[PDB]
Amino acid sequence: HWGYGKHNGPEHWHKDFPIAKGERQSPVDIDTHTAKYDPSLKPLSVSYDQATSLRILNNGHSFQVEFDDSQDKAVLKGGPLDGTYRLLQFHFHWGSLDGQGSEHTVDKKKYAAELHLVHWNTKYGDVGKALQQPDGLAVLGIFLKVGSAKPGLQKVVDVLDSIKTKGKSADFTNFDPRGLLPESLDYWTYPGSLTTPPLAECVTWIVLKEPISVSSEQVLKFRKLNFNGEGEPEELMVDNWRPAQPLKNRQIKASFK
Ligand SMILES: COC(=O)c1cc(S(N)(=O)=O)c(SC2CCCCC2)cc1Cl
Ligand SMILES: [Zn+2]
Repeated sequence: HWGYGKHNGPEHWHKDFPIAKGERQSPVDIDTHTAKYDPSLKPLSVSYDQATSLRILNNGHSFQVEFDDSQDKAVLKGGPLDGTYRLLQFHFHWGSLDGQGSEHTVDKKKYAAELHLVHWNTKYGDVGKALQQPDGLAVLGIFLKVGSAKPGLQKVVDVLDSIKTKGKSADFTNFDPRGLLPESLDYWTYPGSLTTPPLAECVTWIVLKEPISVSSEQVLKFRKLNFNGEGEPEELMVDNWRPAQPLKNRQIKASFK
């Protein structure tokens, strides 16, 4: 029963998940002037050469490209991380209009959408155990702006009409997430949480500075998805983003400048 509407949206989540008002919630606004360059941070290692996408899916909140995470194929390491984090799935957050949609903001700027590639720390064995640890998950976040198309996104947009509705999936083998990355791996990082219930405070966030471009047609296909199942009053899947939360006692670190 939680979602993105007036009566079940982000302002209400704390009734079922009191950690919504915790000390390390996400997303946040990234004030770029205040983030400090940390010369001790390592370049991100994004090793996606052997990624096995299995499936794409309409979870009723967003859609997700899943991966086989039963072996170290697609992994994230370095940057702020200790150890190895296996890619589980990616999904997006986006707006009803191009001036909203991202979860993180940059100097209060909202982007049209935000891609999250979710990884879990292999030291904990499985994602359910990683959710219970302060360093269980690492989420790589990538902003999307509307301008030219992103050719590596097209295979995802073209299947969305087959998952219009919540609980639909389809094969999605051989999708290469390297196609969704911007040129630069410069990033901000801070300790936070899931941005959806249960809002567990288990995430090291790594937010890339460089957005990717997607076309207006591509994002229009995201906005044709539905939050409902096959069979209820139709409500378009838009504005499935949590606003920025209090930074509290946290420092955002920059990998550059
Ligand atoms: C609209 O947002 C979502 O649909 C969503 C958003 C998140 S986020 N923003 O990463 O907190 C997760 S993370 C989830 C992935 C499966 C393993 C446990 C954590 C999964 C989902 Cl499925
Ligand atoms: Zn997300």
